[PDB]
Amino acid sequence: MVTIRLARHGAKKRPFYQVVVADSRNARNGRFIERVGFFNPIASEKEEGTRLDLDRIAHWVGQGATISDRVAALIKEVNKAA
Amino acid sequence: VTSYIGGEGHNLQEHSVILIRGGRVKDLPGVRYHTVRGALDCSGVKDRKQARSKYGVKRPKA
Amino acid sequence: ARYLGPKLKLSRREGTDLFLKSGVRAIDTKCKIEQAPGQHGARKPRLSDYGVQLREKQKVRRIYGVLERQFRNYYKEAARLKGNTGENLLALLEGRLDNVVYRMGFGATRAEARQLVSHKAIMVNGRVVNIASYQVSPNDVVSIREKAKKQSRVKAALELAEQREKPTWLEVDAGKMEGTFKRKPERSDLSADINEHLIVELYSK
Amino acid sequence: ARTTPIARYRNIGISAHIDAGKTTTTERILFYTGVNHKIGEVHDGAATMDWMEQEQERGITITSAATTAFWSGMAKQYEPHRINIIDTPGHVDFTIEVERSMRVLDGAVMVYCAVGGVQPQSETVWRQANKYKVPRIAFVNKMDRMGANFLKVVNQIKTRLGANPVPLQLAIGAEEHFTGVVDLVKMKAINWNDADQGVTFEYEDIPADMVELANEWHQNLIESAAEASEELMEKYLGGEELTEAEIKGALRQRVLNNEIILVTCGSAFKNKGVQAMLDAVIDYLPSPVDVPAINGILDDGKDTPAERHASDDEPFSALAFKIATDPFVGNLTFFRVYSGVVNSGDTVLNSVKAARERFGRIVQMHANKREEIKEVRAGDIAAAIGLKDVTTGDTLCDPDAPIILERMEFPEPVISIAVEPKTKADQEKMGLALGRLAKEDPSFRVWTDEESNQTIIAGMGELHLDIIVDRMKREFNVEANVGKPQVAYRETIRQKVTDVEGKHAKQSGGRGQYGHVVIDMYPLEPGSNPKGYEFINDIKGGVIPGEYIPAVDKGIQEQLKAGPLAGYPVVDMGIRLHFGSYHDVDSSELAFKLAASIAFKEGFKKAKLVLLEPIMKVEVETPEENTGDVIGDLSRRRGMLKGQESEVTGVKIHAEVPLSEMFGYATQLRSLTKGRASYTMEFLKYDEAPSNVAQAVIEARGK
Amino acid sequence: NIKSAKKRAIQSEKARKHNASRRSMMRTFIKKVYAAIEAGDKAAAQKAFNEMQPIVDRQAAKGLIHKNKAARHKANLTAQINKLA
RNA sequence: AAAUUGAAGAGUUUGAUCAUGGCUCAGAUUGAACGCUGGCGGCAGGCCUAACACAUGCAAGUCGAACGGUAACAGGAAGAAGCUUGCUUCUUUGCUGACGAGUGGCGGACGGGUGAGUAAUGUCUGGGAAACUGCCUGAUGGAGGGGGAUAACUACUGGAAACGGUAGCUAAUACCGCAUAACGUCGCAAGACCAAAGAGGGGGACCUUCGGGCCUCUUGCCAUCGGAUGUGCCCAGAUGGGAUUAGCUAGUAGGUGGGGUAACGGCUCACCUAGGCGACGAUCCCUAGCUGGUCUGAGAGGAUGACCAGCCACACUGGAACUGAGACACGGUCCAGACUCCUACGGGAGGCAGCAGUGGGGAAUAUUGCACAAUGGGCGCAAGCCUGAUGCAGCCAUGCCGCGUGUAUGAAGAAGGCCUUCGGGUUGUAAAGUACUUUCAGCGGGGAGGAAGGGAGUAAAGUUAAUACCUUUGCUCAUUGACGUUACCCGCAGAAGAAGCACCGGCUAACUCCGUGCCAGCAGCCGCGGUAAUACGGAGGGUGCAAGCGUUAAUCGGAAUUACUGGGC
Ligand SMILES: Nc1nc2c(ncn2[C@@H]2O[C@H](COP(=O)(O)OP(=O)(O)O)[C@@H](O)[C@H]2O)c(=O)[nH]1
Ligand SMILES: [Mg+2]
Ligand SMILES: [Mg+2]
Ligand SMILES: [Mg+2]
Ligand SMILES: [Mg+2]
Ligand SMILES: [Mg+2]
Ligand SMILES: [Mg+2]
Ligand SMILES: [Mg+2]
Ligand SMILES: [Mg+2]
Ligand SMILES: [Mg+2]
Ligand SMILES: [Mg+2]
Ligand SMILES: [Mg+2]
Ligand SMILES: [Mg+2]
Ligand SMILES: [Mg+2]
Ligand SMILES: [Mg+2]
Ligand SMILES: [Mg+2]
Ligand SMILES: [Mg+2]
Ligand SMILES: [Mg+2]
Ligand SMILES: [Mg+2]
Ligand SMILES: [Mg+2]
Ligand SMILES: [Mg+2]
Ligand SMILES: [Mg+2]
Ligand SMILES: [Mg+2]
Ligand SMILES: [Mg+2]
Ligand SMILES: [Mg+2]
Ligand SMILES: [Mg+2]
Ligand SMILES: [Mg+2]
Ligand SMILES: [Mg+2]
Ligand SMILES: [Mg+2]
Repeated sequence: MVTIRLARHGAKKRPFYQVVVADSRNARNGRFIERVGFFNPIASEKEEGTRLDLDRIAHWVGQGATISDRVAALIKEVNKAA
Repeated sequence: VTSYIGGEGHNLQEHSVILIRGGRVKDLPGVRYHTVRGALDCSGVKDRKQARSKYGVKRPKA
Repeated sequence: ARYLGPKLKLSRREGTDLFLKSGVRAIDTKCKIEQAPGQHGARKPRLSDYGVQLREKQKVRRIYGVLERQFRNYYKEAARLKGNTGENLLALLEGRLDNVVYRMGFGATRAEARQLVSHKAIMVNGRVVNIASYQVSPNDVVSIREKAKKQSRVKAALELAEQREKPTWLEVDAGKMEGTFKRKPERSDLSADINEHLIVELYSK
Repeated sequence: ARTTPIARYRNIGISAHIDAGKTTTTERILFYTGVNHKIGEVHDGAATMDWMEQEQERGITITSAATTAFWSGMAKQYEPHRINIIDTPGHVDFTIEVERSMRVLDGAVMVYCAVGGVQPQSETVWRQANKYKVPRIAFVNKMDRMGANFLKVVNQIKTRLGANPVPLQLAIGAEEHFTGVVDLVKMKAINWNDADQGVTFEYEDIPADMVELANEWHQNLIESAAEASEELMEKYLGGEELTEAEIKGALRQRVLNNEIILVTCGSAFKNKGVQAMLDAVIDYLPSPVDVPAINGILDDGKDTPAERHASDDEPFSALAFKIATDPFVGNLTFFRVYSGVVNSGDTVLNSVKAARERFGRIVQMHANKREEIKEVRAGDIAAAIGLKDVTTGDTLCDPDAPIILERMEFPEPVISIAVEPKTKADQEKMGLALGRLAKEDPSFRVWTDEESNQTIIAGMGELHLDIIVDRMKREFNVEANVGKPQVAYRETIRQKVTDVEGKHAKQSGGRGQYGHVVIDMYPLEPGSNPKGYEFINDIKGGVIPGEYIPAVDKGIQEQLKAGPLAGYPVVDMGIRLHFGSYHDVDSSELAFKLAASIAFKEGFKKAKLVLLEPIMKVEVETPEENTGDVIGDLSRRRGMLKGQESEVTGVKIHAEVPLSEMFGYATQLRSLTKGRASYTMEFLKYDEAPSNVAQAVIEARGK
Repeated sequence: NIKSAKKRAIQSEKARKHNASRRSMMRTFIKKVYAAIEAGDKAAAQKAFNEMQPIVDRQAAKGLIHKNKAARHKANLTAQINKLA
């Protein structure tokens, strides 16, 4: 269960997540295998809100990595199909 | 250890508890510490109006 | 975080005029500018290197209405930024919102400019900003807000902002009560009596 | 949600003289309600109410202990009513505990020894219950003791306390042959079983040994009930015997409105009469809902600021009556919720200090045992943890609830001692302990008197104070030694007037300044001024410079302020600078202060004035049988008397006594008046007193 | 205990009983093989080896021992039998 | 593109000088404390000492889609309560939703805490071979058939409780042998040998003992090979002080064979060899978690390892093993030790170095808080439950940052204070007065964003045989925020609710008077005070900083004063 999940860095009342492929046992902010993109839920301007490293995420999914619900939704939004 | 009692007039008896800070008197050879006034029932200097934060003296109404 | 006190004491302790009063009357008519505030102001003790450096730094601080913590931060930013540290420090001090407000008008003194800024009566680049130290960037439009124009202090300060050198980096629209900040002021665009190197060496001391 | 209906709640206290049987009756109540699997006995320390170590060791209750029991009846007659009982201490040295509880309780079982009957502390708790206007029943315990006389004790209740007691359960057999009780409504004789611990009993048919006395007192009970309402009176006079239900209802109305006290009998230690007393409680005493709604104030009063029904529909209101120490959370507040509902973790307002408090935990009490409960309803006693500044009598409620209730008065402590730790590395710890103890107990104060470094401990009695001292030693351990409070004297001149001088050789040719003063001191009269210092300006010969001609009295203030004789102050002195010398350039006030000090010293030396001890006025109320004894004690003490008065219920003596003396006067007064006399103090103007300690204290330090 | 790890305590007790029984059964069969090896009778040693082989294989499959442990037993005992000549 | 632009000195030995050499000071930093004072907001930090002892409440559960089943609730059915043949609910039926306890699966070895131990059994850097790895994922297969239990439960019964005893059975995705299994284990080969578990949704046929079989779909099961992840192991270097510690080691160093490990190995054993380590510091003693980093410095360096992240070690102390993929397991077992608690006296229970909190110690470090709404974790097909992880709230000026406490005008240069040469100077445009503004705080009204998802319906294709069930994707529908009376915005008012601390002899910026007179006292260093003290104390005035300031403690710098850069005899 090598999950791809959101790390919740940032500040108080101003979250900002790192999309990290991390072994599921480790803590949210703790050990991870690599970081593949980021996400900013409060980015509400011309600036980019999220970025994902799609080919690396696909590589890890092929390797068997699990995807979190939010990572899946954000990948859906990144792809123009949604 | 031996410690100085700065200021004019104190109330330190033979068993009063007090607070000790660093320092020295430099003409009492052997006193290398100072008694913090206005801390641990060492009352602040009486009728003091300048350097009043040292000597543990509170702000008068004035 | 503001010096609430007499201002002409500061002006005559620094000697020259710090522009801490309006142009309603003369500084020499408002105070005995020649001597110092104290009862021992007649005497003129010999100054030292540290004395002149401190006096220059305090002159700049009192000119711009800034305290030592923020001024040290400004010096750190200037030393970080490439170029002359003194010129960078002076440009950073001219970038302050109250500073540009005063230099454009809208206030007869920088404390008046600070009230105008803090009272949400100033709008910078469309956004309402009420921070006196808000650093204005090149090509920024600093404008008065509605429901604050035409009042006595504003109109008096705009009119009084004449009879003085026009800054060559603002291009203010006095009638409509906004100005621009096209680019940072250069060394030649300022008093030129203030030795910035004295402040630089004081803070490198 | 509500485990028991509002009507089936009985908040009662057990109040009486010392060792009347309160704790034993509580233990038998717990046994017969099943919460306690062993009866135990107090003198062996097995009583559950006597949970503190002092109570276990000494056989006495020192704290008001609240617990709860479920009672159906002797014959399981009713659905289980929940009785919230509080066992109160009958010691006169713990009166705040009984007053504290009795404020919040709805009823009182007053226990009376069959032998002694009405006793001094029975009368004390009677007065407390009367001022709180609470319904009472009576339990004549100790019926197994030789000399027991139930009828005589009832007559003592009638004559002494001022009641009109109504017999309800007469006694079968002699003292040691205490078989059981005949009820004056059922006409049944309950005889308890001796093989087991009185759990079982049998109803018998009132044998011939007593059928006339029982019949007469049953007729008296019937007519007493009939004297409650005209609907009862008319049928009684028409001549049909009242039905038992209507008799009980009328007697209940009389109990609520305090026309009568229903007196039963029993023997708790021999396991008899307790279940009958419990049924008397259920049948005759009120519930939280069977009284008119409580009242308070709101915003300087109104037509009716508060009328809070005993129901859950209304905003929460309560009263935090007891505050108790906890070594592990620092506090535990026993409160009765008068109206509404509260839950664990909810926030409320203390209407007195006007601050928010969060109920960290709410628990139900069984002696020292605490059981967590999610919520508390109206008419229920519980304990809160998480309160941190609430005191006794504080109202805790939702917003817009009554502010001040009747609980704003406490007795005044009488005994005073000076407590000092054995180890003087213990001052702060002992002071903290005493401060928290004072916070729990309003009638106990601790204060550091500022004339000395001692710390004075004031309590309701010697038993109260040594209980406080040894409990301080045990819990939050700090040792302590008791002593005597020090004495603050004052001086006065014995009509001496002179033109005394003061002159110090400060000039010496080169010092550049000096001065000289010439003053007069006079005593005005013993206590005609609120300002002990006096001044009348007469500086004429060489009038000093004008900037402080009138200000040469604030500087002389300090000589009178402390220590002309033995470090003590003075009253009635008046200073008069008549003459002096100076130079009219710089009259240094600091340099003139040395002249003032020397003038004061020479003046005292020439005066040879003497000391006034602190003599206060003591006003004592005592019965009119120990008047001679108490005034003889006051006369053996070097004290004077003032005024003769004869109260209807006693005699009031007034006297003047020193402060060094009358140390522990309350215990001596109680000894010589059977603990049935009170005294108050008000610190009248001083008087001369020959004491060899006045010169001792100053000559201990040589010259 | 506080939580319901007492259930796992009971389960571990039962599994200890079961595993101890099966493991001791394994070990006594292996002891039979080794005793036959010490005796030198290759016929009885080979028979004991053939009887314990299903035992160790099945217990390794069930998880009481590991495949490496079972293979180690088989290889060592086969080597002993081969040198028994 | 830019990743850096960086190095200051002064006081003090002397009558004076120069060198040398210490001491002290000017800077930055704090997990700081103390004194005085204190308005708000944002973001961080918050027992450095007693790994000292711990009350109380929570910190790990979930699955009924594995099973027997029915303790509580609900729904139906079968009726001589209610009853105007019932709307007003007495009882029965696991029958259905659901579900306490029980067996069973997974989790509980994660997450959280502490640094006591550990000076090389560790950590960092760089490699290596003899390994295993639940869950996740890819490939290929199998998934006949049978057995005996036993929990729960029933009966009796012990016990205060904790918890059990004696029989009777009843289930399984519990356990057990057989059938079968090979690119799998053993063997050179021949050959020998090893597994399983079933469950749920819907369904036109067709067969039923209204149990379903049977056809599908989705899950789970078992064998092997992989991948990824994680873990184990080995090697080289580096990683403190002491020689006022020069010898240490006998499973000790190596070899052969047996055993053991998941794996190589003295890991263990039986023998044989007499070795191995050490002046490049073994052994012994003291100390200590290590690191990325943090502070300082121009660098080299020095000091340090709070927060955050990685690894290690520990869990009341010592030892041991069980289960499991993984432990020798904070919230598991057993034993031994001390402590604590309940006991009905016969027995029984516990380990805050999890979140709070209490006592103690200390100069000193917080709430016995709200939610699982975000993100993660466990379980489950999901819904959903749990989560003291986590997100927030509270307290503390503990730190960094921002803002405010008014702005302009105002000469009777008012009064009062202080000084004075008695003219005046100064407090000082300061105040008062006049006009103006209302940030922030205080009230009243609007108001995002953190919210993605999930549920129900329907359309599409996919599936199948079945436009059914089940996935995947559109379309809508009412919805989910503790923080929260949120951020943010608008209105009322009146300068109102908001300035103190240190210093003023030289170093060091800011000087006069008075009272005391080597006394009282000050002092970072030099030093001041014995009759005109800018060095003490008060006043006035000024200087520096400012919701802070100062005092004390600690690191570095200055100190080229441990000099490798960069010193001397
Ligand atoms: N003989 C007898 N002794 C009694 C009775 N009630 C209480 N006692 C005993 O008298 C002593 C005091 O009674 P206790 O219950 O402690 O009463 P309290 O001190 O007033 O609360 C104890 O030793 C009791 O056991 C009674 O009815 N008869
Ligand atoms: Mg600030
Ligand atoms: Mg008693
Ligand atoms: Mg007694
Ligand atoms: Mg081998
Ligand atoms: Mg502990
Ligand atoms: Mg919880
Ligand atoms: Mg269940
Ligand atoms: Mg069976
Ligand atoms: Mg199985
Ligand atoms: Mg060594
Ligand atoms: Mg250590
Ligand atoms: Mg250097
Ligand atoms: Mg820590
Ligand atoms: Mg094991
Ligand atoms: Mg564990
Ligand atoms: Mg624990
Ligand atoms: Mg302490
Ligand atoms: Mg979740
Ligand atoms: Mg004047
Ligand atoms: Mg506001
Ligand atoms: Mg939304
Ligand atoms: Mg929203
Ligand atoms: Mg100077
Ligand atoms: Mg000083
Ligand atoms: Mg210093
Ligand atoms: Mg003088
Ligand atoms: Mg160096
Ligand atoms: Mg040298």
